[PDB]
Amino acid sequence: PGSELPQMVQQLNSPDQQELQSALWKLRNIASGGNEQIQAVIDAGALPALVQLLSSPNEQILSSALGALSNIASGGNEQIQAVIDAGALPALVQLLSSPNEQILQLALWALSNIASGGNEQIQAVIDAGALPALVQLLSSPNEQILQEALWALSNIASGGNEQIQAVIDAGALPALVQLLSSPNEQILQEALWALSNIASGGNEQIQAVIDAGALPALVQLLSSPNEQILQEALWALSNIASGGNEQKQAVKEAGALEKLEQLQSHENEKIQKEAQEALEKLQSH
Amino acid sequence: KRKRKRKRKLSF
Repeated sequence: PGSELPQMVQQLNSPDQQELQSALWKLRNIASGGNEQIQAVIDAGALPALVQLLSSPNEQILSSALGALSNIASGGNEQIQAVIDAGALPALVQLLSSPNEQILQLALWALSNIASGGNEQIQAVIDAGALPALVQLLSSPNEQILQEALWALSNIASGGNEQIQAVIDAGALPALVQLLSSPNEQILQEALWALSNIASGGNEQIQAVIDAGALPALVQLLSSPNEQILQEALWALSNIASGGNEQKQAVKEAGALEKLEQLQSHENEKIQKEAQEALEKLQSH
Repeated sequence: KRKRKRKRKLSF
């Protein structure tokens, strides 16, 4: 019943906890659907109350509100923009310093979904000061929080060259290069994901990846037994090889040609074609 | 490689 959504939004002002939790679950439920469902939640006026609940001292209420905002931020760019225009970003950035790992994880989920939108939505994340907090979380001992910070930084690095350069200017490259030494393979995969998105920009952004010293580690990861890590390193290297001759020359000087020509005989047909295309990009001019 | 975005929905 469409009449239930305004009543659900009305229950967001309820002094009772279980009424509040029930309405937040329904909103989080509806926002689990398509954009049409998320649009009905927004049109019911749920965003202003949801943003206010980000200041709740109750741990369970803050988690349910973050999960509802997270799911709404998984919609279209204009629905992500409604989340931005409702004022959610300053609270999410503040929540990036919370000692509660459950709260911090959910705040990272919402920020990552917002950063999954267009360049206008990614720039709002940048302008709210999310980057230096995200870069700081790359030093977290929690492997789960570390993955969430990599997911958020990768989505920000999925925008235009201006958004990619903001990630570089925030000092994310030295932490990403060091994460290539991680024995944890799912963290190592997310770091390659972020580096590949950064290396997909212009020659300035590609040279910044080279200047951070990422090439020796990327070349070594071409010998990884994990074919997912092997491919991600191959994708990151081929993005770097797409740059100018100075960029291709650094890839060759890192010894990538020997491994790339070997990977043409790899047992995976997909890897063979990517190694072949990387060698094509390495032809100068 | 292209630039890859990732959205996630919660089930709880």
